Amino acid sequence: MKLSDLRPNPGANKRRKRVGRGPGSGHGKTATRGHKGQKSRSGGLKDPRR
Amino acid sequence: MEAKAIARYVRISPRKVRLVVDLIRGKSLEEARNILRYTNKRGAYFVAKVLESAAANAVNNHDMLEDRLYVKAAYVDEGPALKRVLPRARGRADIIKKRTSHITVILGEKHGK
Amino acid sequence: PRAKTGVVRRRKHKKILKLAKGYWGLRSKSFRKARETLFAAGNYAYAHRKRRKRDFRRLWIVRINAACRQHGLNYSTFIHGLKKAGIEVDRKNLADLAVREPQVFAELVERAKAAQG
Amino acid sequence: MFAIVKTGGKQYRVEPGLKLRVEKLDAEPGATVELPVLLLGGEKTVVGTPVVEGASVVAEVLGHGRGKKILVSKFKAKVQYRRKKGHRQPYTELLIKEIRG
Amino acid sequence: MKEVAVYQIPVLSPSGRRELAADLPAEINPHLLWEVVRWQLAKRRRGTASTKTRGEVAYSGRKIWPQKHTGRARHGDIGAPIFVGGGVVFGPKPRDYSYTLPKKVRKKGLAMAVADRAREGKLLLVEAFAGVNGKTKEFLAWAKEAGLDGSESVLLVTGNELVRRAARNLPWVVTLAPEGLNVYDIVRTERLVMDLDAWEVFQNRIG
RNA sequence: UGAGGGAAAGGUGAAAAGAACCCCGGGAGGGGAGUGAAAUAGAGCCUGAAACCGUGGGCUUACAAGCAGUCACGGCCCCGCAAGGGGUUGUGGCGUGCCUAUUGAAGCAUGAGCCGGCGACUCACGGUCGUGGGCGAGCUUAAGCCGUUGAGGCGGAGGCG
RNA sequence: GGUGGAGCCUGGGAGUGAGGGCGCGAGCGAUAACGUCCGCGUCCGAGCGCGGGAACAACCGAGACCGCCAGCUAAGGCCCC
RNA sequence: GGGGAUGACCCCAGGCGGUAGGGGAGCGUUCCCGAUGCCGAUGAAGGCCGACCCGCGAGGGCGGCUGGAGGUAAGGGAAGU
Ligand SMILES: [Mg+2]
Ligand SMILES: [Mg+2]
Ligand SMILES: [Mg+2]
Ligand SMILES: [Mg+2]
Ligand SMILES: [Mg+2]
Ligand SMILES: [Mg+2]
Ligand SMILES: [Mg+2]
Ligand SMILES: [Mg+2]
Ligand SMILES: [Mg+2]
Ligand SMILES: [Mg+2]
Ligand SMILES: [Mg+2]
Ligand SMILES: [Mg+2]
Ligand SMILES: [Mg+2]
Ligand SMILES: [Mg+2]
Ligand SMILES: [Mg+2]
Ligand SMILES: [Mg+2]
Ligand SMILES: [Mg+2]
Ligand SMILES: [Mg+2]
Ligand SMILES: [Mg+2]
Ligand SMILES: [Mg+2]
Ligand SMILES: [Mg+2]
Ligand SMILES: [Mg+2]
Ligand SMILES: [Mg+2]
Ligand SMILES: [Mg+2]
Ligand SMILES: [Mg+2]
Ligand SMILES: [Mg+2]
Ligand SMILES: [Mg+2]
Ligand SMILES: [Mg+2]
Ligand SMILES: [Mg+2]
Ligand SMILES: [Mg+2]
Ligand SMILES: [Mg+2]
Ligand SMILES: [Mg+2]
Ligand SMILES: [Mg+2]
Ligand SMILES: [Mg+2]
Ligand SMILES: [Mg+2]
Ligand SMILES: [Mg+2]
Ligand SMILES: [Mg+2]
Ligand SMILES: [Mg+2]
Ligand SMILES: [Mg+2]
Ligand SMILES: [Mg+2]
Ligand SMILES: [Mg+2]
Ligand SMILES: [Mg+2]
Ligand SMILES: [Mg+2]
Ligand SMILES: [Mg+2]
Ligand SMILES: [Mg+2]
Ligand SMILES: [Mg+2]
Ligand SMILES: [Mg+2]
Ligand SMILES: [Mg+2]
Ligand SMILES: [Mg+2]
Ligand SMILES: [Mg+2]
Ligand SMILES: [Mg+2]
Ligand SMILES: [Mg+2]
Repeated sequence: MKLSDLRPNPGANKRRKRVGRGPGSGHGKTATRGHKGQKSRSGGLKDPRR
Repeated sequence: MEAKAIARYVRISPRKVRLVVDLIRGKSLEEARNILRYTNKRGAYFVAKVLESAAANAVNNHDMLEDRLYVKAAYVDEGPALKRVLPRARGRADIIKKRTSHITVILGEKHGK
Repeated sequence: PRAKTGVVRRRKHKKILKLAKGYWGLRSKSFRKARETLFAAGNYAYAHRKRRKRDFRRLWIVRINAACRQHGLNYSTFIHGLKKAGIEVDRKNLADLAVREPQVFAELVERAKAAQG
Repeated sequence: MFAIVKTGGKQYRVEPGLKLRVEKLDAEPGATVELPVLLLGGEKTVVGTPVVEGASVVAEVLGHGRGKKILVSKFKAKVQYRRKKGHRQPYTELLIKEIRG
Repeated sequence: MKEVAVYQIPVLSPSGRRELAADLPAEINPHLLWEVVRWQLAKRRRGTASTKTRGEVAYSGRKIWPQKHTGRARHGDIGAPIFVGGGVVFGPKPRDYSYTLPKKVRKKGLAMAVADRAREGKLLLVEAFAGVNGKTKEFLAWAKEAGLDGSESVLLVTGNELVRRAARNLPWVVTLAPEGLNVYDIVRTERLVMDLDAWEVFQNRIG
């Protein structure tokens, strides 16, 4: 109505996915990477499309 | 009332004061005076003087009938340690912790008289 | 908008540390040893909760087999009358008539001994 | 006049005084529901059937209270799996008036 | 969203009921209001949070310990996230938060908050300052007869630089510029007061 | 040597009104008295946690074997009018610390003495996909200009189809 | 026949590419290896959660949502722990 | 799937071990709109407890002691979370 009553549509906020956080209950130590390898180390997977 | 004063900044390690405090508890004031008169340690000079100060505060400021009192609780805490430097070999130094102690003792009445 | 930690990990360590009381030594005072015990205390608290029923049954078989034996029949003879005679009443939770007041449990032995054939 | 009532799978040695807790019934807290199947009459009466077929108890419930909090915790070694789940099992407390029949 | 408006009758002219299809009843939604509120409070941010990362601390790239045969942990310089006086890796940098909403989104927001002030009938359009020469005491002694006691927040917007000047200091009212009208002040307030100049330039803006 | 490296260290009280004075004590240190809303607000003195060191009370341990716990029975003590609850384990039963790396760890593989604090998946410019909106064969602004200095419009060079 | 966390197409998103045990069909080995490498299946990995095998991941049973002082069973046992 | 008062409340059937992962729903911290407002010496943030209440939870309320002046709804956003 005036303010603090207008609100977004409840479908698209997505909560940022906050990937590297607590070990259980979500996504643990490795964020989305493997245990070891090129994709696991920093700045790897050198050139995916080529 | 339970008469104490304090001891603060005594410059002695507490573990070598608990040996001369934990045996004089329960005895009377003159008994602890004569035990700490002849107890050949360094802490006995600092606990004997705080028993003279504590008994002297019990007889004067709180009129507790000095013949009729003994040591109720006597304990010594740890104060701020001095972090000096003791140089060992091969150039590497070790910090040394010359500590200080808090020798407090309250004075208990014998019984309700 | 710097969001430092502050209060939330002190409250989080107080929750585990005050949840873990009555433990030997540093695993009741230190926080890195309190949560290593409460994990095993939770797993033992689950498995022994599963084990309490079976352990009470293993007590109940000893009480029923102990009480029925002097009448002239053991446990395997006793249950065969109950499963066949349609007198499934005892069901091993009723050991307190074999312990408390046996003048009716002896009549249950009288109903069980005639049900062998 | 004791009995052995059966409700929720469990059975109970019941007295005309009172008893312990049972399953969460669909009972109004002021109403009085019947616990149907019993066993083993008190003074000189004994049965040899699963149901007495003639005697039963009618017991008034008190209310759906709040019990203790059983806290379960799944933990697995070197799997990185930590679960902390709370659980409270409901109860209905009820007295006994008499065992008629 | 309503034909009915509230007229002042300053001297002689009676109460009129003006109209346009942006304030005639149609479809409205709060999400398009929220987008202009969030953008309005989003380009408002100056963005001056700045921390030294590892590349520009006032430290030196010198190895404190040798790599092996020492005993302690391996380190490379004082300027790291470890050795806590060093800089944080991903601290905030001064960046621009501006992004342009489409024009039809913006005019369909400004033509919708005023529609929210028209469906309730809370707006009250005037002609000019009906009092004398525009003071604060001489403005409260006109809004009191206009029905504005101060128990609710009012947004007045006019082309006169003297009604704004007299009404600048009251805590219950907020005053603006006629071409400086936005959505968010109408969002903060709940009663819109303007003239035929702010309404006129408002309808030149709303196509 | 030098080029150079490079710290930690804020908080009494509204007002020092910073404890006159008596006593013990060489002094330090206090005990009283007094000022003070508060003196565990006493001079590196606001709040003052945890590790750590003690003192006093309840329980239990000198014939019992364990990653130290969980469950059960009982005894003792303390709350509550009672129902019930809280601390302890004498015994029984069951039980191979956490994480990493691994085909595989309680591992006689690595890291951790304990506590408190710092810290690790963002951002600029773009591409792809999905989602919430606006418009629709159209959509759309950049640089810059005009406005109070927390207010917006102007501005089709341009881009996609 | 088969409505099932069955399938088929498109798009987004990872991880894996050191495996191992067991039974069978095999090669090398010495018809030796808890040895190496394939295939057919299972299990562990990822079910070091449970019962038995004294203890033990792959030998057997069984696929743990939680709770109860309820029963029936699978493998294995019924002299006592 | 149904009663479809569309019930976002109850019935029926099936399912609910799990690493690397994929997805969904929430809690807490700093600051901001709400805020020229509200709470606060009859006591705010913080510290020590609770055998109290709610929640499958990160936790949130309420009661007691200390403390002496700040904290901030509901509905949302930006992260040095
Ligand atoms: Mg990889
Ligand atoms: Mg790793
Ligand atoms: Mg690898
Ligand atoms: Mg690198
Ligand atoms: Mg000092
Ligand atoms: Mg030298
Ligand atoms: Mg079972
Ligand atoms: Mg284990
Ligand atoms: Mg594993
Ligand atoms: Mg260099
Ligand atoms: Mg550098
Ligand atoms: Mg070392
Ligand atoms: Mg710095
Ligand atoms: Mg005074
Ligand atoms: Mg003082
Ligand atoms: Mg004083
Ligand atoms: Mg102190
Ligand atoms: Mg000091
Ligand atoms: Mg202050
Ligand atoms: Mg202090
Ligand atoms: Mg002691
Ligand atoms: Mg012996
Ligand atoms: Mg003994
Ligand atoms: Mg034990
Ligand atoms: Mg970890
Ligand atoms: Mg692995
Ligand atoms: Mg080790
Ligand atoms: Mg070892
Ligand atoms: Mg290694
Ligand atoms: Mg080591
Ligand atoms: Mg599948
Ligand atoms: Mg490979
Ligand atoms: Mg390979
Ligand atoms: Mg292979
Ligand atoms: Mg092999
Ligand atoms: Mg072989
Ligand atoms: Mg499997
Ligand atoms: Mg094992
Ligand atoms: Mg076994
Ligand atoms: Mg197994
Ligand atoms: Mg299952
Ligand atoms: Mg059987
Ligand atoms: Mg149902
Ligand atoms: Mg079923
Ligand atoms: Mg699951
Ligand atoms: Mg995962
Ligand atoms: Mg801050
Ligand atoms: Mg007030
Ligand atoms: Mg108070
Ligand atoms: Mg704060
Ligand atoms: Mg205090
Ligand atoms: Mg951070």
